[PDB]
Amino acid sequence: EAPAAVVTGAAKRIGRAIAVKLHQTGYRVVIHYHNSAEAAVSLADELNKERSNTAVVCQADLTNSNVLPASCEEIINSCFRAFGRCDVLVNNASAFYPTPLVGKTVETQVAELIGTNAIAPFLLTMSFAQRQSNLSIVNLCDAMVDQPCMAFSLYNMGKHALVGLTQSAALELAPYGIRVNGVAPGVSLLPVAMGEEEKDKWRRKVPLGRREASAEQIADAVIFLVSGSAQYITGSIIKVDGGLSLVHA
Amino acid sequence: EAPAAVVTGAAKRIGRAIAVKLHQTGYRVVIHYHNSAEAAVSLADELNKERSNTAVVCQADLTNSNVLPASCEEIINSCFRAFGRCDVLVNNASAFYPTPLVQKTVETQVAELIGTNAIAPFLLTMSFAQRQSNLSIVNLCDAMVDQPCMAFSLYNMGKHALVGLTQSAALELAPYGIRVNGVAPGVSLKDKWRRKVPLGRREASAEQIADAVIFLVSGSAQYITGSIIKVDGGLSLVHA
Amino acid sequence: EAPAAVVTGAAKRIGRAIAVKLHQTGYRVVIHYHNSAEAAVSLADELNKERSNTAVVCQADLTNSNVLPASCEEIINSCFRAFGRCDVLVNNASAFYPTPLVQGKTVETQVAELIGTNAIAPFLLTMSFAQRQSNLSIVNLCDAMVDQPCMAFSLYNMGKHALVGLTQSAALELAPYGIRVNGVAPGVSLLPVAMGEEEKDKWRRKVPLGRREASAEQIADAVIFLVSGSAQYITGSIIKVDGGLSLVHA
Amino acid sequence: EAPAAVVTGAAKRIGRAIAVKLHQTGYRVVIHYHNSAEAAVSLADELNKERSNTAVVCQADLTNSNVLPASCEEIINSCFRAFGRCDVLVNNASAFYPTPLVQGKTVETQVAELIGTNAIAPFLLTMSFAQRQSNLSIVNLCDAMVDQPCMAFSLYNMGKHALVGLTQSAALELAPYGIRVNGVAPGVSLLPVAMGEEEKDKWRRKVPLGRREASAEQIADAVIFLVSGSAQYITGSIIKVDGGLSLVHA
Ligand SMILES: NC(=O)c1ccc[n+]([C@@H]2O[C@H](COP(=O)([O-])OP(=O)(O)OC[C@H]3O[C@@H](n4cnc5c(N)ncnc54)[C@H](OP(=O)(O)O)[C@@H]3O)[C@@H](O)[C@H]2O)c1
Ligand SMILES: NC(=O)c1ccc[n+]([C@@H]2O[C@H](COP(=O)([O-])OP(=O)(O)OC[C@H]3O[C@@H](n4cnc5c(N)ncnc54)[C@H](OP(=O)(O)O)[C@@H]3O)[C@@H](O)[C@H]2O)c1
Ligand SMILES: NC(=O)c1ccc[n+]([C@@H]2O[C@H](COP(=O)([O-])OP(=O)(O)OC[C@H]3O[C@@H](n4cnc5c(N)ncnc54)[C@H](OP(=O)(O)O)[C@@H]3O)[C@@H](O)[C@H]2O)c1
Ligand SMILES: Nc1nnc(-c2ccc3nn[nH]c3c2)s1
Ligand SMILES: Nc1nnc(-c2ccc3nn[nH]c3c2)s1
Ligand SMILES: Nc1nnc(-c2ccc3nn[nH]c3c2)s1
Repeated sequence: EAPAAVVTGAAKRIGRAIAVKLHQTGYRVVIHYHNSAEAAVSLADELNKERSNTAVVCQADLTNSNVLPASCEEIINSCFRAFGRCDVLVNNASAFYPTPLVGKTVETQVAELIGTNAIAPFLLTMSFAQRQSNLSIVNLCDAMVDQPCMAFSLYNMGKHALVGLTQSAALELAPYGIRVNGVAPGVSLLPVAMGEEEKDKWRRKVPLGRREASAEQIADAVIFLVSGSAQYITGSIIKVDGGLSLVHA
Repeated sequence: EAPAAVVTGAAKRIGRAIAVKLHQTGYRVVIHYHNSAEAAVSLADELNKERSNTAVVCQADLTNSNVLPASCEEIINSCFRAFGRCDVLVNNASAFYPTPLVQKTVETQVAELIGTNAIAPFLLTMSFAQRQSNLSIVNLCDAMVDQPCMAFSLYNMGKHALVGLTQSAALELAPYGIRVNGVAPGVSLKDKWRRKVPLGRREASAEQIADAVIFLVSGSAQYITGSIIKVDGGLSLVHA
Repeated sequence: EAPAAVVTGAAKRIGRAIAVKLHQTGYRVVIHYHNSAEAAVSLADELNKERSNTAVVCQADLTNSNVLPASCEEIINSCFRAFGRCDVLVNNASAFYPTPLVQGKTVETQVAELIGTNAIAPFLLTMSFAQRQSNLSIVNLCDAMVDQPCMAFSLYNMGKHALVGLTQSAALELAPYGIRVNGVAPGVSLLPVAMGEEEKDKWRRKVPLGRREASAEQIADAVIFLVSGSAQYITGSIIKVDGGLSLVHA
Repeated sequence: EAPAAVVTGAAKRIGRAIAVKLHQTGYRVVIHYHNSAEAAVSLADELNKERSNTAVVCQADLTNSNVLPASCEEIINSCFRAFGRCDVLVNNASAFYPTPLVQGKTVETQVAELIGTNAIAPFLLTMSFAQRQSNLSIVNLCDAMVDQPCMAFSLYNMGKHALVGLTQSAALELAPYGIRVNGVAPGVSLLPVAMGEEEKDKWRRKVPLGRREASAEQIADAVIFLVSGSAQYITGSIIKVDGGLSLVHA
């Protein structure tokens, strides 16, 4: 009776806030993770303490390879095994690091940045759709996709590809009652590795409050798109960026 | 106590559905009208029956003229007079009709399709901002702005200007805590069109439009500014 | 036999560069101006010395009013009166100044100038150009920064957005008549005359490609391309000529 | 000293027209091909007949694999070995076929081909071109219909969106080296040879400007503009050459 959702990269940060908020809304959740096993299991525990049998973890590397399609099939399969249905897919997992044009090989960087950000979402969408009410998919896009960070070409290419996926899947899956939309953060939870001075630099550019989005503010937008209040919305990407993308150089 | 909202063109169709849903969310509402007095009063009567003195009407012609600034000032003033505050402005009033390039005087068409659709929103935004917690403005945009209807140049120009207003005002009013966003309908703005809509199994409704407005004004959108949410069932994604 | 073009606001700066380059390409030109009469006649003189009877001036206020349609009709009529044809229209004239939302022109004067020159006059000129009708085209001078606007420039930004709308709508509607409609969108080109060098340099340093503004000739080069036979399948396109400026985040 | 250009997928159709036009403009050219050896060689021979020693061919599969980076480096290197320089890179090669989301080549083969040719190979060639480095520029062949995609072409559409991102990212990053990066976005150009005329006509009828597809030469014309001295302030721009097709509602 309770709908179920898959959230990729849900152990920490934005994915975690999305998983929590979906769960609070009445969803049973698959918490996908890659490396963060301790945090993933700890979240599922917390959620199950609240309503028993409403959260499972599922481990998978979302780097592109010849076995990525089986890994994505497995993620969707894990939701059906635990819950007997899969109503919502949130493509939240992402690799993010510079790849300048001028210790990983370039084909590894391609496999990670294009695999996680675009190919895995595509295969997960395929598996989600094939395995099939208010069905929908939400992709975590990037509000700054047309004003990209310097030396982030592969990342930016993957995020552009994800816009294409959002539009193409919205068109193709509409006759099956599956809506596909995006949420596009500007600056939200900044990278762990980033110094406080660089963090503050980005914070000062944001027109609305000179602060980053909380993870919860991003999840709020995801909640809207999966809700019955968004039933005529497909192929839309909602910026949740405090106006950052509007600010000229 | 309760927040207050101005909705332009609120007597019928989309503006009515927006006024109703804001009222249901707990807003006091100014129902603006130009020609539809009976409809505006009927809505106000319906809302006041639910909760006393929570709905007023306000007449103004939104055509561009030397008196448009005064009229827009009055609309915002009427909210402050009735309710002591003005938290939300919904720029919903719209004129819609073709203006072929190869052939009402043209300058009258300009006054309506640019005046009502873009200049009135600009003047209302100025007045709203001047007279100033979760403050926001929502502009009713058009999902088909980049694939426009044939021979609707002035209309299309006004809706493009309204996008520009949404972004410019989002930037300039952010320091004041005023968020500025848009909702862009499709076919809600006949059977031939519905069959082209990807989510065509669902009928388009004014309430679906209002649902997106309600989100953008809510605390669930407090970091969202300068965004335009398409509510078009995927229509804008469909090639010719 | 030579084709003819109207350039609005052509007395100086980018409009002059466009009129000159069209003239060098073999066009006869209507140099429209509003206040810059000396500069306009002087440019017509230069072009007419190069080839006689190839340039005329035409004075018009492009502020919106109930007579703006007549003024726009007259500009197009001037081209047919001088040259017997009108092949190209370049909507280059523009008012540009701030209009803050929170507070000695009246607001309705600001609307009439910023929306009139930037959008309504281009619409009326387009109407008159089309109705008076080979390689026919219209080029609108747009703004590469239309989605990352200057703070407190709402009316200017609304006008330039409206011009993108006109470009697309007119391309759609006029295509059956063989009239192409395209746009050229500068980022920073010739900085305002009233701007001091220090402020100019702040803008210059933002530009990835060479940390300098576009020359007027660089803008004109893109106009020349769009009116040329090398752009015969291009309509409804807006070419940024911005040195990468619009790609730079805050 | 004549400048040099690499054109990928240059044996036929659009890439061929681009190679021809660049050669006519005075470029020496590397004609890259995958399967079309006879056509590539016939083009090189025709070009060398016009001016000896101005065209070479270079075979490479541009499908993504662990050897793709080496292949792309070899394509750029072949330009330097043949001509001593490489001024222009045109990323034209493309795979195009449907990949339905709901139910041959395996899906990972489809990924390697559609994403490899359309996006990753352009990225690797851009890296190699830049690492090797006056009017240097790259032109990527994009798709004017990228936001109104064909039904069931998700991977193709993803690859073309990725290419827009590459165009913008590389424009920003390479601007300090004086390398401009732009795109040309056809709508309907040369249709498949086997596609029935009745099917070709369904697409032709949708084009506002002339109810016809672009010739390969019309696409090449925009490429020539972008690499020319007339575009030296243009970077990060994508020119639609689509006859207004992308402006047409459903
Ligand atoms: N934060 C921002 O400011 C911002 C801005 C724009 C867009 N976004 C987008 O919003 C989403 C969430 O942002 P975020 O900052 O929360 O993301 P994040 O913490 O950088 O990454 C989210 C998760 O992705 C997973 N991941 C990384 N590489 C992976 C791989 N090869 N296979 C499988 N999973 C992998 C990680 O899982 P494990 O920890 O389990 O290994 C990680 O916890 C992302 O899609 C991001 O691109 C965020
Ligand atoms: N320069 C830049 O950096 C830049 C950046 C983005 C976009 N653009 C666009 O490119 C185009 C040319 O730029 P620019 O700097 O050369 O323009 P500009 O010098 O600011 O203005 C060009 C001409 O517009 C005419 N004009 C102004 N108000 C008018 C009115 N009410 N009626 C009739 N004509 C009027 C003036 O003619 P008179 O002198 O005869 O009175 C003026 O010479 C404009 O459309 C502009 O918006 C320029
Ligand atoms: N034609 C149109 O209407 C249209 C519309 C939108 C966009 N475009 C874009 O414009 C560009 C040119 O269009 P087109 O129709 O002329 O292209 P096309 O003929 O479909 O393909 C161009 C060449 O790409 C090469 N190619 C394909 N797969 C390859 C692989 N795995 N490795 C290496 N090379 C490969 C082929 O080379 P070989 O023959 O040597 O094997 C082919 O001749 C393309 O990027 C296309 O996407 C075209
Ligand atoms: N401007 C930005 N600074 N950090 C960003 C960021 C941080 C974490 C991310 N995870 N995925 N993508 C991310 C972008 S975007
Ligand atoms: N960023 C910019 N700095 N100056 C700009 C400018 C200069 C002259 C203009 N005339 N019309 N519009 C203009 C914008 S845009
Ligand atoms: N609408 C379109 N019809 N055919 C198209 C087409 C034809 C050949 C291509 N090669 N790459 N991409 C292509 C698109 S696009």
